[PDB]
Amino acid sequence: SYRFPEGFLWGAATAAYQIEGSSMADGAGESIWDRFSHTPGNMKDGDTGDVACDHYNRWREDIELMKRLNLQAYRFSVSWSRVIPQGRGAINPKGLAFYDRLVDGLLEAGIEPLATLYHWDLPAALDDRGGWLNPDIADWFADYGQVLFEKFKGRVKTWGTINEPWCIVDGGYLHGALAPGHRSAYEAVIAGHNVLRAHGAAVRRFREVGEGQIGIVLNIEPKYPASDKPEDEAARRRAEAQMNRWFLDPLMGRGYPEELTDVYGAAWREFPKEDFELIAEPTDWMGLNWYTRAVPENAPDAWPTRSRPVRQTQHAHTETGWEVYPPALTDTLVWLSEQTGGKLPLMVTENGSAWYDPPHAIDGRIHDPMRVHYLQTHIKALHDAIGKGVDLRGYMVWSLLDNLEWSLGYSKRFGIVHVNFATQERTIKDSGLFYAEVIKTHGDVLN
Amino acid sequence: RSYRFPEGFLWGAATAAYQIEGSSMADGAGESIWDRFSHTPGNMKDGDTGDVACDHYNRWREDIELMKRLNLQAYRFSVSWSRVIPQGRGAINPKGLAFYDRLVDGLLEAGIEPLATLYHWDLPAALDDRGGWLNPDIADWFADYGQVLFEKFKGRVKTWGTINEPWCIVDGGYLHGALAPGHRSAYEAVIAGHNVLRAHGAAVRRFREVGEGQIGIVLNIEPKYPASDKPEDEAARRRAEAQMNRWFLDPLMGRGYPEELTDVYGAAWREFPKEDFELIAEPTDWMGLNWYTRAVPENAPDAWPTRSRPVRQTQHAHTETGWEVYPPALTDTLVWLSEQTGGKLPLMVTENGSAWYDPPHAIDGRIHDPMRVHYLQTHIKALHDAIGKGVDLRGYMVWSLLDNLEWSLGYSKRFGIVHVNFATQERTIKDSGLFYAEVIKTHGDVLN
Amino acid sequence: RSYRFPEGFLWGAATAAYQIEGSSMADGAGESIWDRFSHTPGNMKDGDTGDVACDHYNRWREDIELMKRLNLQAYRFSVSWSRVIPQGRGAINPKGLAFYDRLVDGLLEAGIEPLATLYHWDLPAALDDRGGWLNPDIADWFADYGQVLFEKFKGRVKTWGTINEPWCIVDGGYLHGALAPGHRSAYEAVIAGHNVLRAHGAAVRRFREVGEGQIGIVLNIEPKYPASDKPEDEAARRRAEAQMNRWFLDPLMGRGYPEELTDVYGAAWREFPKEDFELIAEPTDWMGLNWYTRAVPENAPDAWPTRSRPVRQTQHAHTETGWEVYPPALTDTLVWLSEQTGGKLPLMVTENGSAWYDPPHAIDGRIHDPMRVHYLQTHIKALHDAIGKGVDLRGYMVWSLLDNLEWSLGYSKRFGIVHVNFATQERTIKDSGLFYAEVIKTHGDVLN
Amino acid sequence: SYRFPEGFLWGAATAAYQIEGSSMADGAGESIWDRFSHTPGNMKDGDTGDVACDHYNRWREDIELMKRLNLQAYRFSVSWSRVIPQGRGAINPKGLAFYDRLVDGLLEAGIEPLATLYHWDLPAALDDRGGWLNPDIADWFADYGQVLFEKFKGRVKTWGTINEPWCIVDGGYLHGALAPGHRSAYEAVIAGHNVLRAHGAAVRRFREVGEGQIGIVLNIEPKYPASDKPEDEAARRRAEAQMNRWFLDPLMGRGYPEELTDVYGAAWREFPKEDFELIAEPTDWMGLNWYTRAVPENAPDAWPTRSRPVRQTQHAHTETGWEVYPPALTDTLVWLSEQTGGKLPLMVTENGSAWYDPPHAIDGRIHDPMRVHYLQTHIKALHDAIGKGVDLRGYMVWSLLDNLEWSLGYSKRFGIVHVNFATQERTIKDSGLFYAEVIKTHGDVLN
Ligand SMILES: OC[C@H]1O[C@@H](O)[C@H](O)[C@@H](O)[C@@H]1O
Ligand SMILES: OC[C@H]1O[C@@H](O)[C@H](O)[C@@H](O)[C@@H]1O
Ligand SMILES: OC[C@H]1O[C@@H](O)[C@H](O)[C@@H](O)[C@@H]1O
Ligand SMILES: OC[C@H]1O[C@@H](O)[C@H](O)[C@@H](O)[C@@H]1O
Repeated sequence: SYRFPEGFLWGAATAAYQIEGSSMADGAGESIWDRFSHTPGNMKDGDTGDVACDHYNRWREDIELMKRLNLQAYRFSVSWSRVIPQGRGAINPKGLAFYDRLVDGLLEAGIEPLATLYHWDLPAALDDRGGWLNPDIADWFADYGQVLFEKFKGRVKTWGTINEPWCIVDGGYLHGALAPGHRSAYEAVIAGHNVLRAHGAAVRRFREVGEGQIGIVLNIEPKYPASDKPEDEAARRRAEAQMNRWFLDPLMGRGYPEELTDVYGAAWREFPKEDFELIAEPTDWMGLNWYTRAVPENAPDAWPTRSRPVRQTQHAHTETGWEVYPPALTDTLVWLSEQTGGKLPLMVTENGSAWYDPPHAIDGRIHDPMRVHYLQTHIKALHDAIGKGVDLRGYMVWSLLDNLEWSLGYSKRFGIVHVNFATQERTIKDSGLFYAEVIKTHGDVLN
Repeated sequence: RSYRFPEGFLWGAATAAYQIEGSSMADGAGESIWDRFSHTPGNMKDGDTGDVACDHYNRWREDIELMKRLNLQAYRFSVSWSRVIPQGRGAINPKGLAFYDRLVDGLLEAGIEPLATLYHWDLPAALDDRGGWLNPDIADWFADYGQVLFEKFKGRVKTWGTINEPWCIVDGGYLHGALAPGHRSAYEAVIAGHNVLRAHGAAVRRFREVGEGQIGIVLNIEPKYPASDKPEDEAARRRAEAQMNRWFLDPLMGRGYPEELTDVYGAAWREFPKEDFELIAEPTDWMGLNWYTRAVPENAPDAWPTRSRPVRQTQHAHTETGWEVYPPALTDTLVWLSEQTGGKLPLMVTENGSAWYDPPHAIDGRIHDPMRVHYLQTHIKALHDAIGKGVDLRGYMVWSLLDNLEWSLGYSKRFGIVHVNFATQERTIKDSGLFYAEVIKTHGDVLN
Repeated sequence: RSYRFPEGFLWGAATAAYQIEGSSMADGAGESIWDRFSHTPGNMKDGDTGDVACDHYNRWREDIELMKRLNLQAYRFSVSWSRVIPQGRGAINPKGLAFYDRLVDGLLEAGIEPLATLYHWDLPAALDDRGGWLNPDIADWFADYGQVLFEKFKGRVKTWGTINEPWCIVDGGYLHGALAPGHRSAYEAVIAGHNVLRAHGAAVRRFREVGEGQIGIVLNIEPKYPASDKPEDEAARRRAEAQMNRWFLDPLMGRGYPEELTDVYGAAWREFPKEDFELIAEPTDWMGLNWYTRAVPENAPDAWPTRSRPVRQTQHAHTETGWEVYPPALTDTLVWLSEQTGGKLPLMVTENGSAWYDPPHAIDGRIHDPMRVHYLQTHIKALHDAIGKGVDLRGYMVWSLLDNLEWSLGYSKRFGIVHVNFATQERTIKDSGLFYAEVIKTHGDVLN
Repeated sequence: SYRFPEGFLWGAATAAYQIEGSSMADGAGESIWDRFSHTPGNMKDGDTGDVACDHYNRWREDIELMKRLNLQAYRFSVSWSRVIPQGRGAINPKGLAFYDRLVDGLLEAGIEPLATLYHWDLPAALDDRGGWLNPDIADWFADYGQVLFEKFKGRVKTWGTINEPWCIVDGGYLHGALAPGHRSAYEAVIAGHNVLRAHGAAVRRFREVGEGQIGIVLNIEPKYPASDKPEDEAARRRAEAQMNRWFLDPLMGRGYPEELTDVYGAAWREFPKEDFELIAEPTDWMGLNWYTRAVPENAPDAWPTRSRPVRQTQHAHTETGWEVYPPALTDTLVWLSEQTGGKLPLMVTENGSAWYDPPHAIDGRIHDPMRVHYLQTHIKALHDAIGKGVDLRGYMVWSLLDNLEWSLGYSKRFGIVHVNFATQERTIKDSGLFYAEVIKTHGDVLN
């Protein structure tokens, strides 16, 4: 049987810059992605988030779609620069009003709104003050958090602080593939620390003025052994430490992983103890974003982890080049349960896959059998995790809509709903239809 | 008998924001609990308010020139919380902060050491509406406020006081209701005292994180002497001593709350979580003593809540506030304090002075206050005596630089070494200020 | 002259939690502001407290049997917020809720309609430490508390009161400090009044979302009659009337705040955001009137803050609380109220009664209170007169079922139609109770 | 600091039947404990007071022991049956001669003799006349008192009348665990009343023929709240009334506690006014016997107070099952000071603890660290009480010797001097050594 526990929450997820469009509309400020996406060479095919899914204007239709998919929850992000154009100071009434209407529309539809404070779109005005390199950001973020905490008190009960610190730092400051496009280990170390601090500050502020549950959202990519060679095991631990333990360990009060000292070398720093007290501020829940695993081997020229993944040719790969391997989800869920002591309620805040779909519907249909396969096998893997005692409270499919996959542009479709970006026409994919059955039957359809 | 003071011993004078500044609603400044309290009938003598006071907000330059004439090496002042952060939390008021920026730059330019106090009784009304010192979150609020100053005046203001006289704040503000916010409750008093201590600790920690220099609290102490050899009177003495002098000092030294408080506050007394005391005992760099007089408590079964009352010591002179003049008790207190802090904590007398009657205007360009002069020389000599007994005393601040608003007692109580004509805002240096200027210049040698 | 009352007209009696229950911190129950207030010396007459009161928490079954002997069709009571939610927010106290569960089931079993009041002056102290009625969040806090009750007693308690007498709460608790929490401030009074109204609105909305039945607020009104033809006396009358009778009623009816308040509170008066008034005017199903007397105000320039004072009406009897006995003013008030509510809102007299001297013990099994009997008969007749004049009046509750704690005036003021011997907790039905029982039985015909 | 007031008297206490032995020797009459202890089932292990500490023969050795301990006072009781064999009538010359020798020996040693008239050993001939149920005992006792008052005039200056009325009545008449082994509430009420009357009569007689100071000795066991349940507070007040206020209140002229009407029900009685005038005869001092506190909860089947103590597992317990909790001593002293108006000089006539000791010394030593701990903490608690204005004039350790703990036999050792009951060998315990140091330094050893 695959019936899920009582109260288990099924939903789907999005992010502001990836779907909203209208980036400068109605008072909204400039974000780092406004700058980044309009700089030549940064984005595939020169794609930008200027229009995206036009969600800012078509959110009502999108909610009708959520209802057709039988969604019980919708996880979304709030654009900081849309709400506070300069990052600090005067609030933008219309910008806040958008999310106000959105949340009311969701509650009317019977859909639980899951809000994320930061999904990679820092206000440019704050980037001009150093962004995540400026320790004061811990306060800025907190204040920003407060604006929402008070505005949606009693309506938004489940809060995420930061979405994937590792992507923000590794993509934004270490390798520069993401906004703000810096490439520096020194900056990567500092930015990671201040992201954690910002999370802690926001949680404290939430304790003072908020109502409900708050937590961080981490992505994890489990690193499997390439061989029994010791240099490869050392490589595996470097990669695992840099990607999976960098943020989790200090969040659990265990400090930074020792291996980071080797990974970042002269760029590594010692931080004040009270910083770690702030960072480990107790949370109510944790989100896991999960897609795949990796099999790292030693790679002396790979900066900075000196490791590289070994291609697992025995399995299918997504268009983002990610191995399809459902058991590794179960394992990860087990592992995380151990790291949090079984004491912290967990939720899969993102899971999904990118495969090729045509740019238009084919007489009113999009047939994506591999996305369907991914969905069913990984959800079964969730059931396996719950059977092993992991406290899993919910599952959010990434993503509700085909959207802007950041620097990879619109070429990577993660949606269970197809978006024709020429016409903004939405078409429910076979995967969405199937997910609607999984929700409807509460998992029994997998039988 | 020589009376030259140690090298580097700092001479100065002290004030507080609401008592001298005026312009309480000016340039974005928020409403404080004293704006409300002073504008409620019956609370203040003669209906006096801090609306104008010494008009210091406008006349600070003149006041600095006066500091120069007095040869002051230090000026101890407080920052109005609501002037800088009108709602207590949130948005900063640029002009309000700019005032203190101007003041500090002006002091440093004059060669005067600025000694800043974060809290001198003027809580933002917006925070009082959220429970004030009864709300534990105030510990955080204060810290944030502290941070704003710590960063703004980093490298300029090196000596920081967190809270000025927790006992006056709580006993006056929450226990008996003679001071803002005018509550009268033992239940509220214990909680308020606890959260005042917590706020101090939080501020010291925040200072360790973001600040530069030395930080400490300022306590008032009124030594309790035996009225008789009767045992109920000694029990009374220890109750009064516990409620006034040990309530805050003991947990600050990591010694927990005085046991006698359980008897003083009875059912209103509470046990608090262990980590609170860890926060409260956060190590400081220095401590300020506010000292004026002693008391001689006797048993008084109907006196709530300490069941004690002072015996009038008619053998000695008394001030306009009714405080006995008795300099040896200063020396004793300093010694006592040195012992309570283990001799390891550098001390400074952050307030000492006396109130006597002065006319409302100068008399041919003069104010003759021989009793204030007497108080001054005898108590400064007492400081020297304390130093000779091994007390690590680093400085002395006269209360006060200016005749000002003595809170609920209004303008009727003059503590200034500089006379203020409140009709014309004209300043006239008193004989006491004059003498003090000579004490500073001779570094104490004038007393010989 | 017949005095038969309308079909379905509901006869009952009323109490309040802190005034009768005792066991105030028992079985998990939290500390309330009255726990603190009553145990501070000087606040209560003879040092009386609500620690024991009528011991109703333990003797509620006996009291129900007493209700049955009086032929009561309804019992109006309040729920102690801190008994049900000890910290005001957060965890529910199962035993505390279980008490009211048993009480309500017992009432329904006896055929007696339970009329429940959410707030009768006993705020949890933990919420007072967060600013109490000065903190806007209380509107939410109250709502959540309301929900707990609405759902627990869904289908059992069909008639709900939100707030009992906003004016006594604010004027007594925040303006003059005669009631808990004992603040004295016009600034605080204005803010507190606004937040009480907001809390009422929030509770009504929450009731619409999760509740079942009819909900409304309970106002006290003291009609102000002319003292003379002097225009300053009429201005005085209008000030007093605005501050006491129109302050809350007008915004509840969507008319905004009385203009005269701008004059009454001066610099303490504030403008509030427009949406607050949308919240305050949330449509209700019924309204309660608490009524005892009238006043005849004259100009009094030194009377803070209404600058008015009542003229003693020596031509009429006065109760032991010093209130004039004048039944026609009840009729007038009801008519007035009917006019202010457009005749559209069902009204109920939720409190009416009188305090006269009774001995502390029964005298051969009896308590003879002919003046209380007189008050009862004349004012009930006045109710009938009011109905004849078109007031949509659905019921009448005698204050009070039991001799109880008259707050700051202690046990010295007996309002009961049932005598309580506070030495022994023995109940004895007074002559007034006997007469009221006959009034209910004959549905008014005894008045013929 | 812990220096005690000048003239503060340090000593130790015993009781006749618990240490003397030779109970019917040298003309001595039969006491109720002679009968009770020789009836099967009454005493643990069948222990009796036939030998005990053989003090009747070894008192000189015991005085040398007092001197080694630096005792300034020795509190002891006189066996009524040893002095007046039939309780009334002829005096027994030898029996009185023993206490004469003892008192002279003590005064010779510089030790202040503190004499107790009655310590639970009523003459059997008087028990056959109804004992404490016969009102005439008030007179009998007076006569007995007179015999001592006149014999030791000028030598014994501090007199106790009755030792612990509550134990006598509750143990002897209510529950029957002590001699004379009655179990009756009716009898308990009557006996309590006549004990109080006997005290008064003895005080009057002392006024007529005696010299010095006279007073009663009460045991108090302060009752603390078990919960916020009202039935438990009613329980607390019942227990408090029956144990702590039953005797103190009429002694202070306040009549009997109202709660007794509830406790004893139909067995409760109203007594003549003049009885209460006799009972309240002004005294010169009062003794407090103190050991522990109790935390009573409601217990409907517990006769007659319908209360029972709740085990306080957070604290140490003695071998008698008594919680170790020194602050309750301080509180009690204050309470007593208040009940007596602060005008009546108080003395702790008994305080101590029972812990396991081996039956023989090792090596010529007894290491009793918990008894030492009890000693230091409770003496410190006395100091705390003095600091709060309580007029406390002295402290007597129970007990000088390991002895017969009545019905619990010799299994409960209270001595600061160990007694090997096989050999009558005395060994001063570590507690005795420490106490000797406390006396010598007048408290300075505590700091
Ligand atoms: O890369 C695919 C997805 O990865 C997730 O971890 C990020 O949160 C999304 O913003 C992104 O679209
Ligand atoms: O109350 C008398 C004076 O002494 C101290 O308590 C305060 O610091 C002064 O501001 C106050 O005016
Ligand atoms: O002031 C007398 C009475 O006023 C009423 O309106 C309140 O509801 C009662 O609690 C109070 O006893
Ligand atoms: O129970 C231990 C001790 O208790 C005391 O109160 C009695 O007076 C002693 O005789 C007894 O040995």
